[PDB]
Amino acid sequence: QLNEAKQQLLQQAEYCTEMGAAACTLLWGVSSSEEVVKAILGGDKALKFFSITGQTMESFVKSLLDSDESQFVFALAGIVTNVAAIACGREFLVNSSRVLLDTILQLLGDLKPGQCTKLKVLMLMSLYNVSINLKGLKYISESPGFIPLLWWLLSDPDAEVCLHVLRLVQSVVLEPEVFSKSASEFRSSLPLQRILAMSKSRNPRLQTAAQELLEDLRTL
Amino acid sequence: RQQLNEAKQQLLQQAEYCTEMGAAACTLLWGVSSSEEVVKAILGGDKALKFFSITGQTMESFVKSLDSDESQFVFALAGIVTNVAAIACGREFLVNSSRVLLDTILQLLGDLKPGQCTKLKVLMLMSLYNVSINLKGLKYISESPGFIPLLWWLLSDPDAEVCLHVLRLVQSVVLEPEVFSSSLPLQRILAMSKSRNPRLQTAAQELLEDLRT
Amino acid sequence: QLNEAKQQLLQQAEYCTEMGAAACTLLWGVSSSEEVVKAILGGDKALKFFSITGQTMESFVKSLLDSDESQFVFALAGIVTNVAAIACGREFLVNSSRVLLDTILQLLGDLKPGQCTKLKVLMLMSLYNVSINLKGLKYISESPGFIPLLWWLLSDPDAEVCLHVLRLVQSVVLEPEVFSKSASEFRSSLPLQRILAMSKSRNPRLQTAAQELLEDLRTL
Amino acid sequence: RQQLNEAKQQLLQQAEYCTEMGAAACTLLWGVSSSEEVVKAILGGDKALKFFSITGQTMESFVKSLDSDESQFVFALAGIVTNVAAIACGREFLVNSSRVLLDTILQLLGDLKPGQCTKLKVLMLMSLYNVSINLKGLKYISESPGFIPLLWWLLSDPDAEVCLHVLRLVQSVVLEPEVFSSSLPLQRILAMSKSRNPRLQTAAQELLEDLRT
Amino acid sequence: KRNLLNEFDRIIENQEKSLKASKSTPDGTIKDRRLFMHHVSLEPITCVPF
Amino acid sequence: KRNLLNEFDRIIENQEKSLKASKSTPDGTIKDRRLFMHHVSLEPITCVPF
Amino acid sequence: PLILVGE
Amino acid sequence: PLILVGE
Repeated sequence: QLNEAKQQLLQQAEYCTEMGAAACTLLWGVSSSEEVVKAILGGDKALKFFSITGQTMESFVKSLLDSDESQFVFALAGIVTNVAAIACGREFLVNSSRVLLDTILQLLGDLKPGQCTKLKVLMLMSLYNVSINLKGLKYISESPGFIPLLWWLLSDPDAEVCLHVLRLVQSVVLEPEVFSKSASEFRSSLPLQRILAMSKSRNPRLQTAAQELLEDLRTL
Repeated sequence: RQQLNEAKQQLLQQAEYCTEMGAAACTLLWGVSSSEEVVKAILGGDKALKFFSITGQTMESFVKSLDSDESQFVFALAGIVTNVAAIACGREFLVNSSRVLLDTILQLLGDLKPGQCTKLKVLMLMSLYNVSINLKGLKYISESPGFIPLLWWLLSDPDAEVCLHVLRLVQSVVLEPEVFSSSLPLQRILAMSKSRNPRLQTAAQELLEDLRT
Repeated sequence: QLNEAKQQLLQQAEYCTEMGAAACTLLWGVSSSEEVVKAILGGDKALKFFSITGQTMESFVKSLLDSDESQFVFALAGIVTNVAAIACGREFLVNSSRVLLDTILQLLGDLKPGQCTKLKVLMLMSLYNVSINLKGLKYISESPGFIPLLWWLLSDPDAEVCLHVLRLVQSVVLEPEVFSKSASEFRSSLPLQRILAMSKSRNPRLQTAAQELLEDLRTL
Repeated sequence: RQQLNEAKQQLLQQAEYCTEMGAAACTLLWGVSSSEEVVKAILGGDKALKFFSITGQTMESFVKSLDSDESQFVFALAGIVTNVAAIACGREFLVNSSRVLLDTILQLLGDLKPGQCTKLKVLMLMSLYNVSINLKGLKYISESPGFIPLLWWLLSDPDAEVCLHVLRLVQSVVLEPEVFSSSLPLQRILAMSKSRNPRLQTAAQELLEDLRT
Repeated sequence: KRNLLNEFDRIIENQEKSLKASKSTPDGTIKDRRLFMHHVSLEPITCVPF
Repeated sequence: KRNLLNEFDRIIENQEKSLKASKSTPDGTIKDRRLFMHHVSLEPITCVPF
Repeated sequence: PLILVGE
Repeated sequence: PLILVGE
């Protein structure tokens, strides 16, 4: 009996991730539309969706993925990103889905450098989008361990992860008011050595990102 | 047996978490699928085939069991199918590629007894009418085994909305040169021909014109 | 100094009602669109608007109106009606604006028969629309004094007010589950004498409304 | 004097309740006014004339005083004007019927010193560009007293977004055969011609082409 | 139509009796009352000013 | 245009230098950061799957 | 102010 | 699964 119970437990999970991957990929596909995002935000169904979204990403990252589960979480991370790309979407996420923003910040710290590189980029993109909203920048940069998270993520050798970290950093340093205490002290908390090292990188896009970020830092 | 009851509860907790994500994700699809551009975009993805295949599976799975999260899940699936089928390329897609889904819809319309999931029966009836706007769609449905018997058994249903959409499905078939083979409950069609719902009586009266010509 | 203070207090009110009448009439004009309603519900700005809407209707009814203030409250009542005409709008109002629904019920009881006939019709229309939503029917018909309110409103000799009361009654009696205790007892709480009297009225629309409502009552 | 301080507080409470309804109602108009059909419907009502007249009043009223409810109120008005002016019939309407509003916008762009209500200055600059797409609109603005001096004083503003939209307004005028009467801060236009905002430098470089031809 | 390459929707020979598809929404199926009964159909009401 | 009866929008003789109106939204003016600064413009990012 | 009541 | 990043 035990074996029969475990057997269809596995059978229930593979169906669930299959449905999840199919439904959410369709949603991710159409979420690039502003009108689709506005429609999604309509109702309390947005709340329940983003709630269960954070749980699934968390539940899957903790299991460390097959091409089914991985496509599922990619879609979830892609939807959040595209919602956050719309002004009212990032405004909705910081007012109504701070738990999900916390989960995203947490999960970026659980993933060791080199695992789920594409999931990190997607999550980093959503954070960047949220940081365009003024409350969103405040909540993110006030999150405990936010700056340490940047160092942790910059230890990934993948250039695309590093490009998107520097994008997030670029966003945060352009706001001096939220700066932790002294502006010069906040600069010293940033991974300057890693940024300067990347300002001499083979990757052209990453080299320019780090080099421009270096300019902003020197002129404060 | 010292690891069994715990594993059984974990089975139930997964099922709850599963239909909770299903209801949430598909209700959102249900909502945006009212747009024609969205339906096109959905069908242009590789997951479209996979989505509608498992749609019919989970639809048939649940009806063989009504809960709220589960009811919202299945309604959302039937609602998505209905809205996709309302688009020309949508019903083309379903008859070219998801006929197993169509068979399931025809099947479940027979397994539901009059009164249970009337809301689901109404959506499915709407979806069959929508794909029947498509020539291949009209052909595949009307040639389903026991299709015409099912329509009269569906007219036995006491719900006025079920009956409205059975009368529209029948009206769609009659509007095309088709095989005829006398079982018309001309009572229940005439019984509904004089009603104070001015869409039901209109659906029977307009249908009665065709049943003569 | 006193007179100067009172003078521009009056001058501030007339500007306020002028802006209110202009802005809200434009909103009432476009609120017949489903896409406009969905757009309005977008955000927390819907919440603050419907909150201040109930306050203004209440504040103006208590003052008992010139063609400015009256057009202002008509627009507010018209917007609520048209929001409630959309399924997600009536769902939003019962989940997020029960205070406004209370105000509307209260204000229908403050207006004596024959004052603000058009405001009553608009408010009655919104209640009818809300009663199409299942939670909306429950909240309305469970409101204390709801049935007495129907009697009170049916004492208005205006035929259009009475037509719209009977519309609301038609809606409520078609749901036996929410019926107060016994269905036959609930029928006895309705203004049967007034309905039967209206089933013999000169007004053709009102005569048919009462006559059809009479049929529904006899067959329970 | 035994009825004065109480009346004064009631004055303040009304003002708060007023700009609270104003911010709420006009933010909703601001949002839906992005649709072209909505702008048409708005202009087809009798209140359109009355709405835009009092728009310019309350706009000028507040700037002669920055609060949050009040800031949202005035932004919403300027945002509505901007979105109406983006529609062909909208800018036609404003130049035919609400030129006092246009004069107020031109005036307040001069009364705001560089740094206060920069967000409001940006919206108003956007609205003047939009109505200048209309021939009558271009004429009435450019012939405003002190218009060309205002543009260079607006280029003194240190904000890059203000400057972007001053350069687009100037670009709109230069794109039509017009009176010329040498005050071009070719420094600040050339100073902005080499920038790392790739829309600002592009707005000056494209403008410099026209200033030669 | 004439050539059955892409267009497979049926064409009706009578203008009055057109085929018309119906859509659905989550609210309205889930949150609304089923008001399409045998003797009446209750539907929302809308008001526009002049 | 040719006849100045209803159409008063200016026509530009160069295809490249068209007049293009800009709209605004409440969120984005009110809730977003002013990220159009002198050395960079920060704008949202969108991702579509294949 | 008059009111058109389209259902 | 590949990802197109249109800004």
